[PDB]
Amino acid sequence: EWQENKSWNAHFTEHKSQGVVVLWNENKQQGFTNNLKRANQAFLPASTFKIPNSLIALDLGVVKDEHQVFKWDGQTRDIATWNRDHNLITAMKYSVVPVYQEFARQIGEARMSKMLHAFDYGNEDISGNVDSFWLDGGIRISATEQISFLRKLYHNKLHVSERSQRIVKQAMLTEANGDYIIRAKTGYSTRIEPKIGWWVGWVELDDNVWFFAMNMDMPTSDGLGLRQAITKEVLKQEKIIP
Amino acid sequence: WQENKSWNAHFTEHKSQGVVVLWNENKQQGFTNNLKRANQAFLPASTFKIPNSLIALDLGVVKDEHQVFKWDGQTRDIATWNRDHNLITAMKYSVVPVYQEFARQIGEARMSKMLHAFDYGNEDISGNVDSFWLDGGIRISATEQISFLRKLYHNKLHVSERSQRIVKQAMLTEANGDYIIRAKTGYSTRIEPKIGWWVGWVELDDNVWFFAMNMDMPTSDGLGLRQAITKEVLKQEKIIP
Ligand SMILES: *C(=O)N1C[C@H](NOS(=O)(=O)O)CC[C@H]1C(=O)NNC(C)=O
Ligand SMILES: *C(=O)N1C[C@H](NOS(=O)(=O)O)CC[C@H]1C(=O)NNC(C)=O
Ligand SMILES: [Cl-]
Ligand SMILES: [Co+2]
Ligand SMILES: [Co+2]
Ligand SMILES: [Co+2]
Ligand SMILES: [Co+2]
Ligand SMILES: [Co+2]
Ligand SMILES: [Co+2]
Repeated sequence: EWQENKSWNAHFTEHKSQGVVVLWNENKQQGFTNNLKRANQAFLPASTFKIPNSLIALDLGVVKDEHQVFKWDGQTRDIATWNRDHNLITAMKYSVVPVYQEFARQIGEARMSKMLHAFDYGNEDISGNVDSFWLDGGIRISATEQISFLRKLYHNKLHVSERSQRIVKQAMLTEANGDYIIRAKTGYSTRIEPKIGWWVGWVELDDNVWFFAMNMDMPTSDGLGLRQAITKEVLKQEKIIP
Repeated sequence: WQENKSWNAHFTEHKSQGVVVLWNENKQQGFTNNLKRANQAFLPASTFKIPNSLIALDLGVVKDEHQVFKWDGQTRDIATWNRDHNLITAMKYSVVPVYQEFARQIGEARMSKMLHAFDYGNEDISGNVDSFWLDGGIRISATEQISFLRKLYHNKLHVSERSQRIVKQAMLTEANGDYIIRAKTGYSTRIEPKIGWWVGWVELDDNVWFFAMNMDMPTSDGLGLRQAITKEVLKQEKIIP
């Protein structure tokens, strides 16, 4: 169940932006969003797919652990932080697509599909290239479906080892201080219209957890910081964070 | 351990005495402002919550980081203690009575065996089974803390990998786009000298720096200096911005 709260639209409008934030209060089992229809609109996950891809790679032993080093392939790419060696922690942090494309190739289509059905991940459709389907293939997931997935991960309820789930949650770590912890992943779907930015994850408090999933129209990269900025304004409006 | 006395400026600054120890994991090199004090062994006090958590999890005394340990209804001086807690919050607010109950359930024999496996300090649990790390015979130095923490970091202690991952989760203190700090504070008051502790590590993209500091702490007023002085050292060494 999602209650609509259109007052959050002011934070989009303020920033000349259009999109949706979806929040889920774990203790109360209640959801909230500014736009019910867009909350259920499915889009390409793009880099947010690094969450399930990580889980599958670890569960299958494609990735041994979070210290294993994936050597740069020597190809210079546009994002400078990609042109160096990575481990799982840094490949998540810097959203290093070619590292995850190598995982996908090794996982292979059969296991990939089986896993995404186990996860109930969006439309469970991996059609397209095994190495890019989540960037330009047939898979789609909505913000509310992201939340349903993330809740399973939070509770170690996905059909992969507990260990895999704990390592991915570690790798998702974004921010922590004395008030909250955020575990999350950004994304930016550019290859297929509409261009959209994602931020999905959760906020751990002492006594509750708030799951979130947002997406917004993103015609250029110059708005990418608004993913987190708008989300955090919403969280502050709702007194989830100071 | 190389000595770097220039870090004394940060203690002098704040009218303070103590020691910071750093270990550069990639280079396998350590640095401290005071070699003697780096190796002086003190009561661990609340820093004992690290091994105590590991042992409680490995033995199933704590099932997971969500299990709730209900307040025993006794009002204590630290308000945050007077409420239900889980492992995460018990660590955050350094809730001694929760960890005293763990220690009773663990028991003397298993606690001793585990502290030998960990090579923890002088491996001596003499005193009350639920207070020996506050006012019994156990002693650990800043350099011994680092040896212990390295083993934890690398999942090399003799408890399950899962126990180690959980405790490192529960140690999470600060994270941002520059670093992650996993650490535990302490304040040893019950038996002189009164000293504050901070032990842990800083994770970077490409290295880890382990730390352990202790300082004289005649009152609770100066407790913020544990982190503040450590961070001045880290900043001077270009480990954090
Ligand atoms: C993920 O959506 N990626 C990889 C990288 N992610 O950064 S994000 O997590 O801050 O959004 C850059 C955007 C996106 C991607 O690969 N974009 N380009 C292509 C050709 O798909
Ligand atoms: C730990 O050394 N404790 C518990 C609590 N710790 O907070 S800290 O981690 O900021 O240091 C307060 C101090 C200390 C302790 O229990 N002190 N007093 C007594 C009577 O044991
Ligand atoms: Cl963590
Ligand atoms: Co606003
Ligand atoms: Co299905
Ligand atoms: Co749970
Ligand atoms: Co200074
Ligand atoms: Co012995
Ligand atoms: Co001995």
